[PDB]
Amino acid sequence: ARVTVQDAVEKIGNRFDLVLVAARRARQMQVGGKDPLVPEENDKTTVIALREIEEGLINNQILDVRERQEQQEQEAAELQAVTAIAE
Amino acid sequence: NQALGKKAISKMLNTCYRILGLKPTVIFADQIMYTGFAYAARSGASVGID
Repeated sequence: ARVTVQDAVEKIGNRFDLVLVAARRARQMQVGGKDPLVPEENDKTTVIALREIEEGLINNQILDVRERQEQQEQEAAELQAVTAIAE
Repeated sequence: NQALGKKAISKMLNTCYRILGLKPTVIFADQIMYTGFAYAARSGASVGID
């Protein structure tokens, strides 16, 4: 549950970066991207994103690291797939 | 421990905000409103021509 973002802002110390970060993470979890890191409690995706931010489980750095990992697994699978389609 | 008029209330809220922070102050404001309504009713303060 969520009523204030004071601690979330305490983590990402901007309240303007916080919105952009939470929107990124929430669009991830909303379109078929991912699954929450904090146990969802019948919360909507934005509030889940905030609850994750508060725990220090999400920030800009975390998201970029995760994204580059995703791209690299993408490269690995895609090269293997083209190789398979060859033979 | 005073007679707690309007100004005193507002500065009490301000001091709570400066000492504790946002969340406790918001809960505080809600509690103040509830309890102030409750005892305003209990009082039955009215106004008559006398």
